[PDB]
Amino acid sequence: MNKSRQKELTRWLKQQSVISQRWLNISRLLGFVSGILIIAQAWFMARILQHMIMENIPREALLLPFTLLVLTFVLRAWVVWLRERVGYHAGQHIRFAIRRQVLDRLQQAGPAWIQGKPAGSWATLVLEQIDDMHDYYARYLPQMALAVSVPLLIVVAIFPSNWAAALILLGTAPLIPLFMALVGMGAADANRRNFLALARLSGHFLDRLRGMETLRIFGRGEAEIESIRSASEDFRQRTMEVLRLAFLSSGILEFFTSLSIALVAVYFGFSYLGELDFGHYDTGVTLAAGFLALILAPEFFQPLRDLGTFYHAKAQAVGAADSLKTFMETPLAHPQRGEAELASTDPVTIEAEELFITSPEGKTLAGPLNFTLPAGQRAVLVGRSGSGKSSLLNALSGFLSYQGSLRINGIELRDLSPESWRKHLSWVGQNPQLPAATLRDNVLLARPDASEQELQAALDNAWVSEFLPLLPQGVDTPVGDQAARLSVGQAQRVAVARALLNPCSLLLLDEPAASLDAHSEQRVMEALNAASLRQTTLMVTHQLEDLADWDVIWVMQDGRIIEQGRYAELSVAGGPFATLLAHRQEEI
Amino acid sequence: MRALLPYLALYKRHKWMLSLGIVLAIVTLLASIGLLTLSGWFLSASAVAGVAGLYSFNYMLPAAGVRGAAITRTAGRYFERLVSHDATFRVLQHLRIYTFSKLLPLSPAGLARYRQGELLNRVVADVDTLDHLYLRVISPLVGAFVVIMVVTIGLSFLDFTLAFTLGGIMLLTLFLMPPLFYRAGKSTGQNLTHLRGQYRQQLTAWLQGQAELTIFGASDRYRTQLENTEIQWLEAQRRQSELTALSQAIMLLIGALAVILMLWMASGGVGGNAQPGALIALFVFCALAAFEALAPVTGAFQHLGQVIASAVRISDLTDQKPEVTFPDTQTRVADRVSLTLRDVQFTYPEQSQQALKGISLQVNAGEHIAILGRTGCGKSTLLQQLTRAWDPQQGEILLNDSPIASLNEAALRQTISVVPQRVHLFSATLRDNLLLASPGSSDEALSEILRRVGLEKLLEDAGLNSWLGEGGRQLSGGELRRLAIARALLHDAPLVLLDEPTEGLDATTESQILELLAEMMREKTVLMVTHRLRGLSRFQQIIVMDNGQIIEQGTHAELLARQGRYYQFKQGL
Ligand SMILES: Nc1ncnc2c1ncn2[C@@H]1O[C@H](COP(=O)(O)OP(=O)(O)NP(=O)(O)O)[C@@H](O)[C@H]1O
Ligand SMILES: Nc1ncnc2c1ncn2[C@@H]1O[C@H](COP(=O)(O)OP(=O)(O)NP(=O)(O)O)[C@@H](O)[C@H]1O
Ligand SMILES: [Mg+2]
Ligand SMILES: [Mg+2]
Repeated sequence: MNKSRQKELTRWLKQQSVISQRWLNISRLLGFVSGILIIAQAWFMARILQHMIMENIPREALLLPFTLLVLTFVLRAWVVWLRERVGYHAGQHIRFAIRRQVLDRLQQAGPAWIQGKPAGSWATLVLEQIDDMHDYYARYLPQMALAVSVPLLIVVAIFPSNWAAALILLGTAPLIPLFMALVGMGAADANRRNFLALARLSGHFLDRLRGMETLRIFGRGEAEIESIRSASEDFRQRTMEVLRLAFLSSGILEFFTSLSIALVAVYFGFSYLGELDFGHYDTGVTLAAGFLALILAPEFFQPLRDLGTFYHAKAQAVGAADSLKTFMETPLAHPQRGEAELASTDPVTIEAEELFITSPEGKTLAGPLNFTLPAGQRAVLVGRSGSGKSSLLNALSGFLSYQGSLRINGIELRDLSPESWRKHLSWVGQNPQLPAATLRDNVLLARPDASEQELQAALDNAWVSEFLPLLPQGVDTPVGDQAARLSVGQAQRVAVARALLNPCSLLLLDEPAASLDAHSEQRVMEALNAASLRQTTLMVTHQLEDLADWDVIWVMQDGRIIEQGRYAELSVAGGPFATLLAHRQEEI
Repeated sequence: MRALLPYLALYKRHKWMLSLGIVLAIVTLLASIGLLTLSGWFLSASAVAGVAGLYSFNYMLPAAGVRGAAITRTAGRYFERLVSHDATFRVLQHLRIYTFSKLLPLSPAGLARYRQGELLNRVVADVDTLDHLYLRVISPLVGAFVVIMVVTIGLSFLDFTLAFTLGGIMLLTLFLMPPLFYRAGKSTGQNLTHLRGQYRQQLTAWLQGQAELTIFGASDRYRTQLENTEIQWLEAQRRQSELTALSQAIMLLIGALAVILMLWMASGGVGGNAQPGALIALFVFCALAAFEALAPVTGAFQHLGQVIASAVRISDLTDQKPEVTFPDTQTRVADRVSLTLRDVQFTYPEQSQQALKGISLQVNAGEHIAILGRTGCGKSTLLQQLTRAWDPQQGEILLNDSPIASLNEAALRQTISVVPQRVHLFSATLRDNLLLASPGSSDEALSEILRRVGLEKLLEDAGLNSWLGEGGRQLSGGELRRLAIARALLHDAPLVLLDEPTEGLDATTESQILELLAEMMREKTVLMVTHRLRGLSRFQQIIVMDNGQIIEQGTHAELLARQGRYYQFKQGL
């Protein structure tokens, strides 16, 4: 169902075509010229053949019609080559423009919205589904213009010569869709009966191929071969009932293609003998008129035959449009961008009043947040999972929009220009990524032109140089799941080295040295505890011990900072921090 | 084209069905040529005869010919698509049983170097591409070659110099144009696959690391690099469409040259006589109609390049040697299993860092051990050694004081029952999602286990016939976890390996699942791997792992009594 939706998707497809309307017009125009040259080359053969067969004109006297016939063939090949290129350039132009709009939306939304879906899900929308629209604009749209302009030209061209030959071709014009509809009625019932099972059998091979580990640990590998064998005979038997009615509908066009050529031959052949005396205009029927109709009889149905082979390109573009439309119409409130610039590189002062951290979809992630972190002072956020600690850090990063007030040195964060604000910002978060190609390009992500001495001092400080020999190519070894996998603690020291390379104003540590082994946790917290004293710092940790030195502790519960104070004061005084500190730890 | 041989032996089966589909492609395509050739000659013969000579001219035979040739190209085309597609689905069964059979012996280890998310999607696509070799390459190419020969032989009766100058032109462009275009598009097709997966690799890095790039001022720099790959990628797509344009324009120019030559050469004379008359149109309309045979040949170079790429890609995946090999000793499954490890060391095939570093532990019969470690400590790599997914490089593993490498795969799978960290819910019914654990269990045996592990809502309103999977009912993480434990209960193996069984669960169901562990498999050697601390007092000999080696080992009381990582874990120091 949802026809009102499928009509809106096709409505969306034609909106994107305005990007290259110029090339859709040329293809539309070149398909009219392509049908003029089909008639011209059928007219020159019809006139040449009449002279040789009936008038016995020698070929040497027919040089002028031959020359125009060769030219019409050369021109007809040029238009075919030109239409393929114009059609591709049209379709590629939508894909380039749309992919830029998709990535602009993803960059504008930022990591807050990207992290909702897997990166594989985003790759499908950008690569697979944007490419699925190409054949709609490259092949289907030009062909539908060709499927109407060409067959109407043959009918118009044959009609002056003979109105019965043109009526044979035009007679099939309303009969083909009428019979396809009748077959589509029968094919609909068979399609609906086999739809549930075929879609169920479609993913059978991939589901036995995924979870092939489970078939191994249970010794069911051989018993699943008979399962794949049985699901392949069931799929075939169901999909041939669909095809028995689909190739019948596809053969309606091929039935009238031959019935037209058979009738053109029989009518003209009997007209020349005197059996029939009705079709012509009582001027007599010539051999050229029969050749013109016979050469153009298969060309009448060729545009409609190609449209059948390009019709799949419309269904796969509507599905692509379906998902690409929802992506581009989501409300998606995003953080506000200003143009103010921070005055100095000195540590900043953070202060909030009735702050409300808002998700891209508008949901509040942290309730009214009231706090004040003086310049150069390090704070720590503690709380149970889901409290909203990372949401506060993300808002300071500019990744989330806030309703209340959040001032950096008295300047609102929304006023601050993101490009200049992130220059005063550094961070080490949970599940940190290494986007760059190599281990060197990751540490130097903040400043790629830093010299060897600057780079060596950064690796040594973060204790990256101690595990470098274990890697094959030293600093230059590519890092990733596909190349030289790093341990969780080794990749965390690369994130620490990257964050400490540049002097910052505010450093945001989100669960650093969590899920690290003992040695890396000591080394990560060695470098980060030293770096939290050079600027204002905000750390999020589930480890409540050894917080005595930190200037202030904030305890968050359900998006609310409920208890603020030093470690010494909060420990003795009963409260939410005392409960957290005495609470049993569920997992490592 | 040497890579197609392993998969062309799968086409050997159902050849009489593949050959019938090609035969119907000749008959359909000769009727198309015959209908236009006879019609062109019938028009010329009737016009030359004229009204004077109506009775002399035999017009019922050609009129019966055009009627017969019209029926046998619509019926012929219908059965050509039916037999061709039926024979294609028969082979697809062979291509998927073959692919699955070669991927089982190397399922955990042969596929580990890749991203299983987008590798198995590629394996399914490559099997489909290999399945369309006959439809897209063999049938259009073999079908056109036989049609050209029949036309050339048929026209040779009328004139030898005209039959071989039309058949020769058609046979030249069948035999040297596809090789020339495949050769020209070989580099672009490879550049196009390299640049597509490079763009995907660069886009995933740019999207996953968007928080790192945005704050360290690299997001614009890394998007220009991403958009430069797209420009190269689109340039390769344009060069691939220039060959599609050039191949269609050359087929049109060759088919034009055949028409021109027939008009010029057959005008001089067809056979012995000059002024051939009607026979001029028989050759012109044969050249005009016989290039429908070569129309599917035009794109066959593009399809053949894809199938060869898929054949190489599948072959490189299924032809690697299995990591582990099982002796066919045919031993009996032991009633009680005691597990022993000594200096087990393991490094992954390409990594230069050890995943397990001298792990040696002992698990006695009927003993419940719990391996306790952080993320990435190598505890899932330890259980994969017990299921023999890999082989330790410098250690020994013993089941009941006998090496684990001396057990036949059928005995190994019956000795060890493992609940994986990632539970797989197969597309089949709830009954078939449990019968893999124990095929012979009755429908009442499956019903009580579901009621014994707390899955009683699954038996509602459909029973065991509920379809769970891609199109069916999905199971929640806690409801999926009890199914993994339900499978282990049905297997009834002496040794049970649970990888993070209570992982991502609320404390209400975590406690009862862990309670379910202790009461059910109480007489079984249980080795649980987990990063949580709940219910560890029940287990004896808690083992703490860190960075691939054991750092602390003892029961719940002793580990707390002496200050250590477990005491730090509990305290949260
Ligand atoms: N972008 C988002 N869209 C929707 N919900 C979100 C988003 N970010 C966070 N949440 C949810 O909002 C609540 C608070 O999230 P968050 O503030 O990130 O937790 P946290 O304190 O970092 N949790 P944890 O680190 O595991 O202890 C949870 O329900 C989150 O899953
Ligand atoms: N296929 C692989 N190739 C190379 N290294 C791998 C592979 N699989 C895992 N590793 C690495 O092996 C180490 C141990 O991983 P693993 O045994 O999965 O730990 P774990 O304790 O099971 N982790 P977790 O699942 O998060 O609880 C880590 O460095 C992994 O990244
Ligand atoms: Mg968090
Ligand atoms: Mg694991």
